[PDB]
Amino acid sequence: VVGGTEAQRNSWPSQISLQYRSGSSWAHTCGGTLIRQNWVMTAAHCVDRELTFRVVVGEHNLNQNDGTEQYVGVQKIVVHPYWNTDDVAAGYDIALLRLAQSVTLNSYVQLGVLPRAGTILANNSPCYITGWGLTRTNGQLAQTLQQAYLPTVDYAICSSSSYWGSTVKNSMVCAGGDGVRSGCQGDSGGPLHCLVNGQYAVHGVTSFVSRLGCNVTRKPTVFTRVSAYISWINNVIASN
Ligand SMILES: [Cl-]
Repeated sequence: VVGGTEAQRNSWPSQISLQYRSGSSWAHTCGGTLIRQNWVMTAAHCVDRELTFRVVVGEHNLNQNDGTEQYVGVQKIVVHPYWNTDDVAAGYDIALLRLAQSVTLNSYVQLGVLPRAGTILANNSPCYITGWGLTRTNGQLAQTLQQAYLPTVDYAICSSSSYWGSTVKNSMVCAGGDGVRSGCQGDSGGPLHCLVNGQYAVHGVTSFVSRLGCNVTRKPTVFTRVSAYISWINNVIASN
């Protein structure tokens, strides 16, 4: 997250840190949202590669005991079938991870509430992107979970030539684009909490940013629109 601030430890309990280990050490690579005690929603491009992944719930400081963390292995990766590796423009950047065992719910580990099927917000709707991603374009991951205010930018505007053009699809949600606040590498897969009638809900799954930089004026951060995949989500969970 670029242009954000350290979030209060327990403000976003469904946020998880998706980590992989190819070598001798675990490394945070993406974000994710806990949707079931044994299911985490993330972005397909975060898990269509590496071989070993683990999710950390109740996490805050990646480099220090917050004493509330729970580590668990990912048993199965269910990437959306229409997803095309290395192709965020086409969309379908979503995947469900089945955890090795269920995490224990508490104040710091709660399920994320998803918006009802087909729900889309009015332009400039308040949202908050959260994650441990780069705090500066080409920078480094954040040690403490960050949050940045990113109002939605509706499709009519986001798909306009000066913004994202045809690159954005209606199955995606755009937020931010003021040139100061944005998601950045490492936030991918994490949630975009957007107010729906006054209460937050995980409306997006961080998917991509401009190649010219994370914070780019008129280049809002793009996320997979959760409400476009409710049935898909329910189908996966009903397929084991
Ligand atoms: Cl990324």
